[PDB]
Amino acid sequence: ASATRLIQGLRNWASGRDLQAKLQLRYQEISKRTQPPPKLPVGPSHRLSNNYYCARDGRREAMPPSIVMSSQSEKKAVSPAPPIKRWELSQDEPYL
Amino acid sequence: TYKYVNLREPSMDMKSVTDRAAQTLLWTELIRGLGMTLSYLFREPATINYPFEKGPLSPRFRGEHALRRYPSGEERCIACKLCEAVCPAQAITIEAEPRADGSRRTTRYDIDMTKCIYCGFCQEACPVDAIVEGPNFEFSTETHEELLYNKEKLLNNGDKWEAEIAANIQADYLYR
Amino acid sequence: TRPTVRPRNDVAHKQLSAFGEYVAEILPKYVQQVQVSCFSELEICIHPDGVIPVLTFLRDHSNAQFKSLADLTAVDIPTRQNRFEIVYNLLSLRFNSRIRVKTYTDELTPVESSVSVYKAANWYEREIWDMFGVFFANHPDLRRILTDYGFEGHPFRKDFPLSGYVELRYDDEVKRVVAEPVELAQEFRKFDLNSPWEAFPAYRQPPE
Amino acid sequence: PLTLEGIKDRVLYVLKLYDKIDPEKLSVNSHFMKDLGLDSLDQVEIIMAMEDEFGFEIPDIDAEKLMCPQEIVDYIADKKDV
Amino acid sequence: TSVKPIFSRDMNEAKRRVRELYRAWYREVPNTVHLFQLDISVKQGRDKVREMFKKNAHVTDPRVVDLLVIKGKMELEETINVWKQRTHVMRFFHETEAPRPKDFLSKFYVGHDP
Amino acid sequence: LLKKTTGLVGLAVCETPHERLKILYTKILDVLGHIPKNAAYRKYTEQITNEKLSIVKAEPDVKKLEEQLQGGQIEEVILQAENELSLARKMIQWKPWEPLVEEPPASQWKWPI
Ligand code: SF4
Ligand code: SF4
Repeated sequence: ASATRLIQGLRNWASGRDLQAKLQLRYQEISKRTQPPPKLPVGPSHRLSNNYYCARDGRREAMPPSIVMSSQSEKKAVSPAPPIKRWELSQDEPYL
Repeated sequence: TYKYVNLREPSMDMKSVTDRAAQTLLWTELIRGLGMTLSYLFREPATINYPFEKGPLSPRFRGEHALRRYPSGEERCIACKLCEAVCPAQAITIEAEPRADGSRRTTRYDIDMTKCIYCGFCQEACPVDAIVEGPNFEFSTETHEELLYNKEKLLNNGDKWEAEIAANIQADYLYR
Repeated sequence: TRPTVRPRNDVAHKQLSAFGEYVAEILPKYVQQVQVSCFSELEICIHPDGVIPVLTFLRDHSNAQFKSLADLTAVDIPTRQNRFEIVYNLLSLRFNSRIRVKTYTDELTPVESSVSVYKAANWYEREIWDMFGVFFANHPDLRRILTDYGFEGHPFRKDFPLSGYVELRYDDEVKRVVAEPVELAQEFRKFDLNSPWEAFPAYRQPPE
Repeated sequence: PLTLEGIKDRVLYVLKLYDKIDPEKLSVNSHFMKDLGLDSLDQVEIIMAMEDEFGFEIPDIDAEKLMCPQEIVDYIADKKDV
Repeated sequence: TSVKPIFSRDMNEAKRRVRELYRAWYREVPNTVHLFQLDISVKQGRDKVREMFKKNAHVTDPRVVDLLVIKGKMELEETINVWKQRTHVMRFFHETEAPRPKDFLSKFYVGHDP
Repeated sequence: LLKKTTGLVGLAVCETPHERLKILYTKILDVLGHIPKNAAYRKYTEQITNEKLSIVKAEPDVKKLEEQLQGGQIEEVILQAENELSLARKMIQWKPWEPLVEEPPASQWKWPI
């Protein structure tokens, strides 16, 4: 930021870009190293009623896997999913 | 939702053909590269003057370990071995016994600083904020066994850096 | 069960169960089990003589097109007589789906190499030779890939110790890096961490 | 390689340079396993010494059947003109 | 008891493969002592090859000796192509290791190992 | 319309995609007739190949055939037809409609142990 305008103009001409608007050295625009203390929120289960853990027990809703076939008509052939939809070209910048 | 990099069919009119041939014969993109290098020649470099200038750190920084004390001189470690159960490297070795007034205190608190992965699970597993991983990172030794800390070295790091460690914990503990 | 519980995907569960029935009935010569996990991943447990006919099916069939071999894995389970569990992970980019093809062998039975289906397997099953000791028949260049050159034993076997049997150091008498039987200045401390209370009643096995 | 006496003397010369065979029992009909008392790998390195001397490759199925110097010299005679 | 083989149908083809692997090692030993510039003799390395083949001589299973032949071909391939260094070849010769106590009394004197 | 490139490297443009797909589908059905009729592979592959052949016969345009064959470019549809043909020629030799060659042991797929 302390570059004199001759070297600053020479540098902007050599780069081809306005370099001073976007300096890669950091100055007083950045955050303070000392911040105020936060007050972090609590989650949704920080309640005093209707908060039984058996209604929010994720690990105990995991089931063993459903055995579809085990060795102890004119039905349709299936795929593992519907086929993938063809991707749309970018409206932003397709390079076209 | 996708784009085609390098799918430009160039123009074949005499304007663009002569532009590309002047670029070939007069080296336009090479002078563009020289211009970008010349542009960085006149920039102020990013070099800080170490050791006199220091790289910026945060209060969360995980450096050298330290066993802390309560604000009475009593050490915070109540010999509970959570920091060595959680230790991913098994760098912490703890042996304990009741001392002469009946307090649950360690006799062996070793950290192998050459096993340690400096990940700070010990300071976040510690229920009483005894072990912390302080802000010192400039503690290179000349010998391997000087990086094998016992309880005396860690309590001395606590007594050495407490004025900084307490302020870092003060700045960070509402995120913990 | 909204905020902290993973949402169940019933559509993908139904589609993968249907395609598992599809594969099980097209190839009944080798398909032994078909199962779908509660987080909707399809496993096709097959017989090890049908490694090539199943995988060439899923790679080439127009309702499967599993053109990608994502991963190839062995798992040592010593309580089985066929202790090694060879796991193929396959990706169909056409149908945006994944399948798992599982099979088994012991130390002495060879498995047929799947480089004829996925050339990607060329290193993976070679790693299965290096880490587990499973031999792959009709492999192009089967040798070690990760262990040291004079390394005895297959490390990811569960009877192989964590530290090995040997360790290296430089010795200035013979002017050479040498191997010696392993001695640790601090032993690895073994932690018995398992709680004696049952964690998941859905996975309870029936007693004797 | 011309004469059978030279081939027999040359077989015996290869066997007497081979140090494990006692030269007191080294005869033309001395069996390697049950007379001389050799390992199987001893017979294998004998056959490789014969390939060093005579200069042609002897396969496995026709070196397993070479249990005495007479079988070796008859093999070398049958694989050449003489 | 009906198992799928690796290469050999019985022990005779297995011993054939053992024997050809032994031939390949026996031919290779002088080249190995030369180009790794080992400080052993050729006879010492050939005695080590005979030792490594007699260590596994108690095996009667064709699949197990087929895997021993396969791993021996792998070690030979790591030897001929210079993939091992001198150190990996000399790890067969446990030269920095002190000799272990063999009888009861010296094992009693040194420690608790049986 | 003579699509300039397929976008996929190594996959060249097919000049006549319709006749190529018709030849590959009839060749798939001709090979697939040598599989027994009770096999599920023959039933399913005849079903999907008849669907694809009727869609190919029902559309003169190339791009509309690409949108309703639902397999991307027309050349990778052709490539999938070649792969299905090679697969069916292997399925005749493998004969995988046979019963299961060997049951697994009693706790072979029991997890956790
Ligand atoms: S440092 Fe903390 S976690 Fe570790 S034993 Fe002491 S009180 Fe427990
Ligand atoms: S930072 Fe991590 S590795 Fe280091 S002592 Fe703490 S828990 Fe162990």
